Amino acid sequence: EPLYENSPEFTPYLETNLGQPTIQSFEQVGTKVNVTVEDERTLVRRNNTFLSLRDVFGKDLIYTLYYWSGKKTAKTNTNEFLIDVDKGENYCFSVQAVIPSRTVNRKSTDSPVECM
Amino acid sequence: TVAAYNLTWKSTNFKTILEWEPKPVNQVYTVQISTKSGDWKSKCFYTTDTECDLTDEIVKDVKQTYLARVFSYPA
Amino acid sequence: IVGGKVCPKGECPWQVLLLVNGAQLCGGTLINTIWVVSAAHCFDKIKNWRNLIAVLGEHDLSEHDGDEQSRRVAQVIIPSTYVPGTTNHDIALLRLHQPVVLTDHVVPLCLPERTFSERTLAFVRFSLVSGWGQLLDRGATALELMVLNVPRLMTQDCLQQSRKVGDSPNITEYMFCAGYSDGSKDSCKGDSGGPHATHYRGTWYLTGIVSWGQGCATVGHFGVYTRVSQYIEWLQKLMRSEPRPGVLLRAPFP
Amino acid sequence: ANAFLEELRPGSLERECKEEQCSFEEAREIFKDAERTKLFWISYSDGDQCASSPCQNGGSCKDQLQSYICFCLPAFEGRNCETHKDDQLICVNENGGCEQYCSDHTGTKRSCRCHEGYSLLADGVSCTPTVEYPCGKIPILE
Ligand SMILES: C=Cc1ccc(-c2ccc(C(=O)NCC(C)C)cc2C(=O)O)c(CNc2ccc(C(=N)N)cn2)c1
Ligand SMILES: OC[C@H]1OC[C@@H](O)[C@@H](O)[C@H]1O
Ligand SMILES: [Ca+2]
Ligand SMILES: [Ca+2]
Ligand SMILES: [Ca+2]
Ligand SMILES: [Ca+2]
Ligand SMILES: [Ca+2]
Ligand SMILES: [Ca+2]
Ligand SMILES: [Ca+2]
Ligand SMILES: [Ca+2]
Ligand SMILES: [Ca+2]
Repeated sequence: EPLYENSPEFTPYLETNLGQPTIQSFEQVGTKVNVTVEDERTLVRRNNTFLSLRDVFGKDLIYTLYYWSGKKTAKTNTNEFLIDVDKGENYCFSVQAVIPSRTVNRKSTDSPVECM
Repeated sequence: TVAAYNLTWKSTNFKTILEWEPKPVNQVYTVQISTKSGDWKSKCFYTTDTECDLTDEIVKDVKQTYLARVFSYPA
Repeated sequence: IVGGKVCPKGECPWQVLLLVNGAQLCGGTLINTIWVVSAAHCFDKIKNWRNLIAVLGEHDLSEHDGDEQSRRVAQVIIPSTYVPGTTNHDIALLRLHQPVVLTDHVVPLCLPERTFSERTLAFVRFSLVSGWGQLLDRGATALELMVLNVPRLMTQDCLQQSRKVGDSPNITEYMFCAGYSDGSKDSCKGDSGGPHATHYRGTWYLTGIVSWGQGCATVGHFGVYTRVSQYIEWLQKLMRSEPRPGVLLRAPFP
Repeated sequence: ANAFLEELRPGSLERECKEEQCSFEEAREIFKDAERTKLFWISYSDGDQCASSPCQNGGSCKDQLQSYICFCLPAFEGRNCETHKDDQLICVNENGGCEQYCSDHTGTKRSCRCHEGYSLLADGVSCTPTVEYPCGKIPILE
């Protein structure tokens, strides 16, 4: 038998890093603003088609929103946020993918920033 | 020949790549991956690269736990 | 066999039971109508070479049914490199004086080509080992054929996972480990010479021979099997050899 | 970017950074907060590793921090989708799809064979019994 070396064990669902998300859009509906996170596709395929991170984690995944004199955070079980905003003010946004149950690598890098 | 060392898992959104050292000098590599009770599957056959995409094997069941092994072959 | 299950009648059709002067000697594996592969160490204390019997289609030693077939063993071939009292080259090729009749309860296990066995069968995780051996390290032997599923390990892992022991035999290239180190399942004394059969895409093949091990199912240890892949060429040539005067034949290896 | 007479223009992240390219001070210089600035600067100044279109054979690139991810078409794999799955029909790869024996042949397609007692089917990879009791099969279960 040839010389070889074993790798550490690897459990995808628990260790794979969460990718950088991107804010798909944001609009005002009166005094509130909606922030939509783009579906983050993965390498997992479900019969000719890449599944989104939510398709894979479902409830195991949440998205956090940073908006703004500190910061204001918001969290969602979907890919959308509906926040309260002061009229006449322009806010900026940044989202982060999160899997709360994880102790390490529980969060992805922040998405690019977008402002009204 | 020398055994590969520093095997590291590089994975983001399930695109999973195993990396290792060192640069191959008069030797090639072949990777095998398996689940605790499953058979060993070979990948990146006699490659001279120091990494191996194992994405197509882990996405078969992301909740399973896999173990990989890096063989060193002379020539 | 320790921690296994009874092999349903007819489901271990290639299993052979060897007898010397009527008493249980070892297990064996039928590979065609006239040849049986077993372990060399099984014949270390044999004195009556003409009283060797191979029984095919056996299941329950406490009773006889019309499926059992017995054949006198005409020749016992072992590698000249094998040293009695030791563990290396623990293999034996047996020639039956008359072929057995293949039936629903008597079927040979396929002897594979060397390459196919080294690059394909060697990586199939589980394989089955069987016999009428001891049910517990020091216990009694089994009356009904026992079979067990065991996972194979590359030698490096076997060594790193086994509890260091004083003057334990070396695990050569002519051997390989399989089993569990948690003291729950393993082949055992009396199972020696029996098959380690690997299932692959609809066909079973002979990959190992029950050979030795630290006690039976001992924590920190794995069962050790003769690596059949290393003797494919040796076995084929000899099966084409002409019979000789004496029973025992110490044939050169390679 | 600033060129006298576009200075008069009041601060603008759009202008500014999206627009033209800006410096950390310039984001400074709009966000005020340290914190908030870095947050923005984290991605903004990381670069688009996908600009070099690294994903081959019709693959799709997705930027990440200091890296990227390639989404390959079904017939490819590898960090950059360079590996053609169709060029992997060798015996070491799952026995070359052979049911029993496999033989590699450089310059030509690998070939499959069978143990005595069996014969290769027209599909070039399957083996079927040629006798009543072939080796390696269990009658009471067949
Ligand atoms: C390879 C040398 C060798 C020589 C003699 C014996 C030997 C010594 C004594 C007895 C004995 O006390 N007979 C009593 C009763 C069973 C009739 C039987 C055997 C034998 O050949 O099996 C063994 C033992 N073989 C194995 C095989 C597998 C394992 C394992 N844990 N996987 C452990 N021991 C090995
Ligand atoms: O942009 C980053 C990429 O650039 C081109 C690719 O071939 C590879 O070098 C990767 O590093
Ligand atoms: Ca009987
Ligand atoms: Ca400016
Ligand atoms: Ca300036
Ligand atoms: Ca200008
Ligand atoms: Ca300006
Ligand atoms: Ca604009
Ligand atoms: Ca502009
Ligand atoms: Ca200034
Ligand atoms: Ca980037």
